[PDB]
Amino acid sequence: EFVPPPECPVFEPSWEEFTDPLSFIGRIRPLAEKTGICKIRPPKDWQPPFACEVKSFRFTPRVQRLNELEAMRPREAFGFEQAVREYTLQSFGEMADNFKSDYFNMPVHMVPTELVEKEFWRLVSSIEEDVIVEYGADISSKDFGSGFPVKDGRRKILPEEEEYALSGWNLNNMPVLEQSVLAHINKVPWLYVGMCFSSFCWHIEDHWSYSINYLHWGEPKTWYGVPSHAAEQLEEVMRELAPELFESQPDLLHQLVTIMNPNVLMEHGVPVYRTNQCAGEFVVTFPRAYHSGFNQGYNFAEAVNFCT
Ligand SMILES: O=C(O)c1ccnc2cc([C@@H](OCC3CCC(F)(F)CC3)c3ccccc3Cl)[nH]c12
Ligand SMILES: [Mn+2]
Repeated sequence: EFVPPPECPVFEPSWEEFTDPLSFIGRIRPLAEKTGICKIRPPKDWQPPFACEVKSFRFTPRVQRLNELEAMRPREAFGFEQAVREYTLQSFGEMADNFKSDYFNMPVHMVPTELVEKEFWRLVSSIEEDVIVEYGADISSKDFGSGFPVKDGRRKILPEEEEYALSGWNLNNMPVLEQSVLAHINKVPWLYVGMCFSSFCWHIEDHWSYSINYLHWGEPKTWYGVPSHAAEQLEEVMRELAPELFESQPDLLHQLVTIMNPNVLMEHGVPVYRTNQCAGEFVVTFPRAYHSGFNQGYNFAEAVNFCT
């Protein structure tokens, strides 16, 4: 069965340390950059309201066949394996909980995180079982608003919520402009509505950028991370073991479909760290830190790349 990687570092900054995100990330860097990813729990009283326009929030999630790589005799009428469905936030969550509770035959919050993890990686490599889920991924915060309150005049902000619209940990307030000469001669957060087994495969950010990720609410998001000093070793393991049909593809295109069990990387000398990102917690990925993961259940996340 799947062997869980060691836990990545978790930081619980004081109110004084929480005053500056870039300053705090710079101070934890000597440890966190050696693990690729880290988790940051804000102070207990720091609780931002959910500011998405929930009434009109509608989306068509992408279909994810967990064993699509392992399944590579073509199936009859391949390409039409799933009917397309549009959801609201409510109807997607009702579908999400029904799937997980039917799959494990128990209430969604009673399923151990270790069990969903072991089942996810078994299904990914299983040919005898075709599990298909949906992921509301890469939803632009410009469509229905950010999960954080923002002072843009498009939605009401209560006085007790103004501190969160101005907070440096509001992902809409992270610095995103990279310095360059072209910037003298010449990005918003993305949203992720997850369900059980919805996943994102191994990748690094464009320009080897940092990324910060916040889980607004819902069941945990399980992460795996690799430190940047082992980036070449992971890419070598990919070249050796990933499907040879995709071997010559550029990294940007390869990264779309590169799922790999973390135990395979660990067996080949790649250090891997895990964490369960719970509601209200941050996850920071450092430059060129390969990361991947899946969702334990119905949740809502927001992510953006930032510059230092
Ligand atoms: O789902 C999450 O919580 C989550 C957390 C952290 N990182 C990611 C990345 C993604 C998606 O990739 C978006 C692009 C953006 C442009 C890029 F940065 F150049 C590459 C990645 C994706 C990647 C493969 C398979 C499914 C999905 Cl949805 N989801 C993430
Ligand atoms: Mn990412």
